[PDB]
Amino acid sequence: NWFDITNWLWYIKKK
Amino acid sequence: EIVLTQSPGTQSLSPGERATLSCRASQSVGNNKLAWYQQRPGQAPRLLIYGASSRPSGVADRFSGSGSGTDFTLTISRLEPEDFAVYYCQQYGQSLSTFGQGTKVEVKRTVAAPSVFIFPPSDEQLKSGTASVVCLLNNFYPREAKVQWKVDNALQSGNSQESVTEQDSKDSTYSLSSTLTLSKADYEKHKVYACEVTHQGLSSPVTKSFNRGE
Amino acid sequence: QVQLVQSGAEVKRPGSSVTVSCKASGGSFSTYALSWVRQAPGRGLEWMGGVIPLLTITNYAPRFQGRITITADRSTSTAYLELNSLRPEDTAVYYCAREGTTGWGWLGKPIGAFAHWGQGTLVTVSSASTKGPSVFPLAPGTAALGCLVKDYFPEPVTVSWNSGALTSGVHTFPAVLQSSGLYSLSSVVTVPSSSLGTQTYICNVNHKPSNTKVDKKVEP
Ligand SMILES: O=P(O)(O)OC[C@H](O)CO
Ligand SMILES: O=P(O)(O)OC[C@H](O)CO
Ligand SMILES: [NH3+]C1CCCCC1
Ligand SMILES: [NH3+]C1CCCCC1
Ligand SMILES: [NH3+]C1CCCCC1
Repeated sequence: NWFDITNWLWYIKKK
Repeated sequence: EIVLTQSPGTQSLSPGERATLSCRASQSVGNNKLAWYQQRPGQAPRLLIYGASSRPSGVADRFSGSGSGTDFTLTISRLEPEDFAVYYCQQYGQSLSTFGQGTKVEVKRTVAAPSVFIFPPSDEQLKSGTASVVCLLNNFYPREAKVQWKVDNALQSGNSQESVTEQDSKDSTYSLSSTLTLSKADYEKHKVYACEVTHQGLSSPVTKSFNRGE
Repeated sequence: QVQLVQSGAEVKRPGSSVTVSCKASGGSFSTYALSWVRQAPGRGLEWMGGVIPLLTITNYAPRFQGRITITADRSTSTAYLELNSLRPEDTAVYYCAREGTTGWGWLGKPIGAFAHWGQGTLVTVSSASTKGPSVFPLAPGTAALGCLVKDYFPEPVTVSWNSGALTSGVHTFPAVLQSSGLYSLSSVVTVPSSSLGTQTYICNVNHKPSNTKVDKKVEP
């Protein structure tokens, strides 16, 4: 889901 | 593609009443990725609910979302005057996002028959070579109304256009205007111009008419 | 706070291409999803597609795949919608919309749903040229009177009565699109019959694109 991509971007900026 | 169905497309409700709006999906919506938006005429949509039940800060808590899978509901606990508006559901559980067709929540009030008025073309317009005949249906409820034009008792087709106001913010009625357009030459071929109106508030059709040149 | 500001209304010829722009301020431009949504006159919302600027990844609705391009310019925080081969059915208000975020501020976890909307851009697909309206009287218990604002292009016109002093009982109708491709609009008001002799009613019509500014006295 394209809609999920920015959630992962957000997550990998955290860690 | 997930098809979202919002039925009915209109709900007539009283101020202070509870509203429940349904959104049904043709297949399960992944991760409850279902949102609700409000839209008032002339404004951009506004997000009310996301993720089926989450409410952004600033959104009134009289709006609540519930449901899962294919069955979703927007509940408005108590309708305020500003809550009469159009509501859309939206799914974003697939890369192809889709909207429901929208449900208009409008103000229920007592039945009001249209007051009907007919206007011949102005002398000023006739000088230009065209004739516009206007029929006004004023301050009626509910919204469903019909106008037919008759010219020397001949039913007209294809030479009229109409439009309808938004629900009046004060008295919750609608008005409708219909315009019959003819060339001057064709207008002058006929005598009786009539508009015939039907509405729930009328037991029989109302006709307003004039004789050209009287 | 996130703010989306779109380019202004535009008239486009059938077959042409339109570019609509959406300039963002606040929040993060590159790491949140920006979509385009349109609304044809009197119809519902339709999602067209979106872009994630950092990754230059687009996502188009199948019914627009091959006819649209969405791009993002990080240097100006501006997103663009191109729609090609325009037809009358493409006449619509086009909105840009950015997904919301959770928590305080505007740099939190994205929510996918569209929290932030531009003001919309009206795209009118038409072969018509700018034209000012004629303003004709609708000559008058209760009496009704009004003005017929006929044959103008493009939208909009505005109407007031008695320079804004008269608003009670006024109904100004949505414009209709005539077979000529020009618009027509009617505005009416109901007043006491007795007032017809002892009170003047004037409709104030404004069509900015043609600089038509008419104050029409309406009498029996
Ligand atoms: O793309 P970012 O994360 O560098 O942020 C862009 C600014 O928000 C400009 O709107
Ligand atoms: O508009 P898109 O998504 O098809 O992108 C165009 C490509 O980047 C050009 O190769
Ligand atoms: N370093 C960060 C840059 C943007 C994407 C997430 C990671
Ligand atoms: N019933 C819907 C019709 C089109 C959009 C508004 C509501
Ligand atoms: N400013 C440009 C962005 C999209 C392509 C054409 C215009």
